[PDB]
Amino acid sequence: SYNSAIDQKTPSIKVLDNRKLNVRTLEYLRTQADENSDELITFYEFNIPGFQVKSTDPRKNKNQSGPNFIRVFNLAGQVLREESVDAGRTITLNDIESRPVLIINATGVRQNHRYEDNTLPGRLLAITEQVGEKTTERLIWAGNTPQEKDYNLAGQCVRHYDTAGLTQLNSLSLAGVVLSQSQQLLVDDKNADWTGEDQSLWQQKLSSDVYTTQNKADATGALLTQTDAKGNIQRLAYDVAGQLKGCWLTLKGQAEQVIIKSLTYSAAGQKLREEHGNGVITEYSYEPETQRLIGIATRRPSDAKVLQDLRYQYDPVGNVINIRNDAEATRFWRNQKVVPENSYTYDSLYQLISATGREMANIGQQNNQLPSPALPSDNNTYTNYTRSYSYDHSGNLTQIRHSSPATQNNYTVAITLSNRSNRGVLSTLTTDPNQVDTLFDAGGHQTSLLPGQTLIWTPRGELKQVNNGPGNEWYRYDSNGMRQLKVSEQPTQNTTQQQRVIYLPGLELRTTQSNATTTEELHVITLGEAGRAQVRVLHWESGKPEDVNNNQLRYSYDNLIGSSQLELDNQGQIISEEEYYPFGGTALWAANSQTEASYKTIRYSGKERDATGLYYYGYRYYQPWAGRWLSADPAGTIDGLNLYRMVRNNPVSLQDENGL
Amino acid sequence: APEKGKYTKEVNFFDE
Repeated sequence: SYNSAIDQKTPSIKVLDNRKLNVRTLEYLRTQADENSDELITFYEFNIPGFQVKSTDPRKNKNQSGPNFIRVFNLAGQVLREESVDAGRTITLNDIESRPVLIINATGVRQNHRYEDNTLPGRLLAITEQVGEKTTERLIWAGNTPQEKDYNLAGQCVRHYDTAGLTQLNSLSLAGVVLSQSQQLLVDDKNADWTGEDQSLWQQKLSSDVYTTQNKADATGALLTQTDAKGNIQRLAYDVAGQLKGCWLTLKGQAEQVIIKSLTYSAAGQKLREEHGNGVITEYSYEPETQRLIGIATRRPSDAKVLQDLRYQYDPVGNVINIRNDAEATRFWRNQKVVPENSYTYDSLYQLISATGREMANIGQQNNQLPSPALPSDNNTYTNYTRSYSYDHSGNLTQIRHSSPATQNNYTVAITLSNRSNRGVLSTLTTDPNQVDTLFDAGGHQTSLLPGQTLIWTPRGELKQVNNGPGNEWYRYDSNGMRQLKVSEQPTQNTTQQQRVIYLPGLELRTTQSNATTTEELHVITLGEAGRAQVRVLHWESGKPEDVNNNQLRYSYDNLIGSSQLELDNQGQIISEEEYYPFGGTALWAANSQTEASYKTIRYSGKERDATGLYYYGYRYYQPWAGRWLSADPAGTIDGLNLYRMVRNNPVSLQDENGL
Repeated sequence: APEKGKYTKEVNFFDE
């Protein structure tokens, strides 16, 4: 059911100058089959030494506004100034050895990097983020003492003080795999300011809890087993091809159970058949010719029940155009047992123009919140919807026209963009195209999420706080920019109501506390990669609910891009079921209990959905009601000049690893 | 960066 009249006589032309530099790229856009294709010309200007000085997307060339980027290079070809129209201006200075010395980002924050002196090998020592002067990072290197060589610590960064605390490294294997590390966190009333020489006045800024984790690895450096920070041990086994074939978990004080008892693979190393300690068998089918995933068949071999069977169809180029489920509808939807077919169509640039699927009945309009679960008692159904998307010539999603018949909830939602930038907010915030760039930082990070919500950002462009009305939610990040803390402070009932999550290797320490006491303490043991059928274990140390049982195993079952759609217990019964709108909004949401729905945190593309609605994708935050990122691309023009675009506006076939 | 479905990559249980 693919129509090739969309793609006739629409090639991609890269026009060259007399130096064979790509000075124009040419695209032809046909949205529907009968009409003519539209030539889009992206312009790249080069100076006389041959570096790309300015680049211009085809929408701002029609506006007669300036270029997207204005770069200034040195004589070697490295960028000294980059005046991006979405990410602001970046002034970068490197030394002789091409190490960064001075970085000024668009918010005016000067970053320093001081190194070792000329008698030492010149490794990194400290980083200073001057705004008024903070030594925000501090690296402690090791020597070649025979105590250091016993643990292979020679020439490593043993203590690494960063924006979230301390990351101490204890032992290395003979390959170079870290076998033991520990980490403390900065306290809530303190920021990273690691000034001075003595480290005894840096431990009074850190927490008392030192979270150490341990590993064991084979001679090939693959991780065999891993002890968490509490003592829960995961243990993996490998087959003769070096792939992974098994998994065992032993909680602290308990025996060793089985999480994955078999995992076979195809010839190309893709997953082929996997049986869990649940007992449920999933089986992946592939194309012979192209080795594309054409089937995910989740079968429970105790009732001969197929829980889901997703058969994918594709374009010739590899765009998902048809997903049908040959399973029956679950126990949450009474009186119906046929799952509708999801059909997708695309433009000539392979961006999603239309999408059908199923959604709940009492969902209403899509927003930042997720709807209430469909319990097995309230006998509710699902209905059919179809969404149609519209784009401008910069690739920004400008309009989602959700038209759902048989319920009369037909709504459109517009994204109001700038004329000079790709910065565009929802139409609830501003209807004027000229007051959109007042809602962003100078670096292009959005500063207001909703009409009553404001966002605060770090000096290095990371989300520091989502201010709601009465209750904020703030985060902390390490030197790589990965989130190590999430503290949700609800307003005053008689005191603050604080929920704290600590992100550790293979462990989430979700805890809830009032004024003086902890009212809930939850240790989520994770097994595997999120989006790769992850298994979670919810262990309650304090404040367990009445109806749930302790050490509850939640086996996640994922679709093509990793959206967690089915959760099963250790016996194989369904805990919670979810479907998604194509750009990530929760369309269908059924659960066994309301309190068993509160602990599903990883939802779409294997990414954790916060209480603010934003998905945390690594280096950036994503907002699914708009299909935009919350900030500009931190890496730059990796994927085109649109720094705010989603996955080439192709969110069914593609998915973004880690945001950047 | 926008990559394809998760099935293409090798398994990874522990990294940074």
